[PDB]
Amino acid sequence: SGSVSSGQAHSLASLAKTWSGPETEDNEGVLLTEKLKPVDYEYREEVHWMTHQPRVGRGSFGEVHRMKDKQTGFQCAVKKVRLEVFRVEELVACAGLSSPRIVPLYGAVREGPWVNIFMELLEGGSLGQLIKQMGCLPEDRALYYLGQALEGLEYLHTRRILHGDVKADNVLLSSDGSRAALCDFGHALCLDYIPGTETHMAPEVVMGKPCDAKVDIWSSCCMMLHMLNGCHPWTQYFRGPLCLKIASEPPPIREIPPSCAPLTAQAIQEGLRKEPVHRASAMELRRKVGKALQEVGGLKSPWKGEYKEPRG
Ligand SMILES: N#Cc1cccc(-c2csc(Nc3cc(F)ccc3O)n2)c1
Repeated sequence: SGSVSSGQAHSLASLAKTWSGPETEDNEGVLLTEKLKPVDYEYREEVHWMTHQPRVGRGSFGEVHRMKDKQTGFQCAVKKVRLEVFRVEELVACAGLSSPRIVPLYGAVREGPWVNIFMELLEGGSLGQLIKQMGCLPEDRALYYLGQALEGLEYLHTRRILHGDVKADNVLLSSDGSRAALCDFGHALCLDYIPGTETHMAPEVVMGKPCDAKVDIWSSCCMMLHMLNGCHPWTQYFRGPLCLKIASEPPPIREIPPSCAPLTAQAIQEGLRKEPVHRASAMELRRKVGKALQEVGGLKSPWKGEYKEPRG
């Protein structure tokens, strides 16, 4: 027996809130696309759907896999999360939102102490995977992707939603590399913040100050440094715990490659102001990034091909 239904995002959000003892096989959830089909109110791994192939990635609180609905044959992505680490915000924050810059959820189904979150599969892979493959990305492609991420952030921030862990591993690419989109709202907050990836955390985060949407802007510029250098900020200069260094050192603008053009360096600096009051908004930074991209001649580099040496 189970209570898995087909429905809309608001219904899934209401159920998710009830997910927040002895481990059960309780099966409940809401599927948001007709391509994933409950069978007699159940939807269970190995019975109605299955994972296959190597891991597709790591996500917040759980691993991400390719999966297939056994009946429909539909392929999508799934993140499996233990119930005790599941954050409800992942299934509430984007309920009723739709943007080309946000990867759509396909639903979520609990099975005992596991929550399975379903999402559109993007064959282009993550931006993190691209950086690893290519060593690092040229300035024009980096600006192009940062701009699209910022477009997604504008959409969220106007709705008082913090993404909470903006980084290359959480930005997915279309099959031809032309479109980037934010995914993974495990650290999201509808404006207590649960910090994301240490290297990308803003000073106000490590200082335990009230966090707002500016946290995502600092993260996005750490992601920009990652694209450009091929490594996360701080890591090549510092050793152990980074929290005190983030709070105390100058913002990591020394990691901007000397080859970057003036508007590029300026944009990164504005997104990395230590005091969030002085830090650019998504709206502001997106405009600056667009001008920076125009000033280097627009997007010209092919999305793959030439390995570029990262900073050693
Ligand atoms: N498709 C795809 C793909 C490729 C590489 C990484 C990721 C990725 C990174 S975080 C991530 N989270 C996530 C994936 C889901 F399927 C459902 C909820 C999620 O939060 N996925 C997805």
